Amino acid sequence: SLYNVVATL
Amino acid sequence: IQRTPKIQVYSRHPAENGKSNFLNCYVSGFHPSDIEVDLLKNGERIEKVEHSDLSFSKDWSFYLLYYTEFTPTEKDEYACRVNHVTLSQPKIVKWDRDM
Amino acid sequence: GSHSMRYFFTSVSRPGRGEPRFIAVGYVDDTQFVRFDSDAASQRMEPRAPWIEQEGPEYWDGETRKVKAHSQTHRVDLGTLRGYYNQSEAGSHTVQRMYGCDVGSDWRFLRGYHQYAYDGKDYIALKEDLRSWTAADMAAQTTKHKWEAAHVAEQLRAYLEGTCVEWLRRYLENGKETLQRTDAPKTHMTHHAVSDHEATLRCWALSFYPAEITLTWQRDGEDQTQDTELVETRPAGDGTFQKWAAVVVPSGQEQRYTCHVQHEGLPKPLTLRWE
Repeated sequence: SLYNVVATL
Repeated sequence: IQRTPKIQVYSRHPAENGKSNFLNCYVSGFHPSDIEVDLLKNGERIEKVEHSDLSFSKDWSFYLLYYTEFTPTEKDEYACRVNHVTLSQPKIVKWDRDM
Repeated sequence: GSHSMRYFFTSVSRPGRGEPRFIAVGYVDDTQFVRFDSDAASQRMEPRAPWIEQEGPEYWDGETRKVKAHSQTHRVDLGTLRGYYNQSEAGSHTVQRMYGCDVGSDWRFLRGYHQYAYDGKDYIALKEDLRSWTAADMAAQTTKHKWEAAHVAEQLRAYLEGTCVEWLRRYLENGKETLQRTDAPKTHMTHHAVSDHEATLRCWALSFYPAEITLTWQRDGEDQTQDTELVETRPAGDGTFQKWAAVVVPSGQEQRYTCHVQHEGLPKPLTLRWE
């Protein structure tokens, strides 16, 4: 299962 | 950065004339991911070729497996043709039953 | 008996027209189980292993939603990095991301990972303590400062030590018939005369799983690397792997050479010698 939140660089 | 592809051409199972098998072309260690890979039968490109989903190794270089169903003979010749930004011209690797 | 779950993401910008090509794949140890390809017709996360097909609709809808949010983050990233590196808008560039967790032999969390690359080189990575970041250059340093202020590490740590491990264990159970089975390499040796006085012995290891393996040649009981050649481990295409190592020897002296095979699937390493 994939992570829920993705922060931008 | 750019990295040139390593290439291996081989069959999934021990080669034996007349018996159905799978011809593989494994390309790895390259970057960027765009690459052109063709499996050849007596100099001509084979149409029913598939490939694995793009993945990469610890050092970020890419790898892909191209493959097709085939039945080897004593005459027919097989090879893998690869072209990449790092190559001046397409690279041809002939299939060797013993490798 | 350790295991891992890993997700790999690749986004390539296409300046001539449209959005980046995005490809995501998920793996449990050396087994791919899901994928997403922005060029595919489904526009959904798709199964690549029988045992994941057990998951219901809510699973697939959720993974699809999340993987699409991942692709948009990468799309934005490609733009951000282009600026940081002050690069032209006409060239194609690549962002890669990989993350996941490992469980030890005790089946408990062992370690987590979360790293990023731009044009095939390390950009920023979460350190093993899962609290600090390794930034490779000054572009990555700005990202690092932003992630520290937003406390991104804390968020990832929670996932890697919890959710990640919980699902890895769930998958390991659901696909235990294959995922918890080791396939010992099937081995044999071939002989090829290269001249009137020399021959090549090739030691084969076929159909094994997992991929990790070691093939070594010894001559009269001692390791030999000269006159040898070992190919990189390669996928057979049916989920297993192959590898071979060869040595050139004086014809008639084949008996002095032995091939040694170490693999998780072998209670004791195997030793092969020419007939």
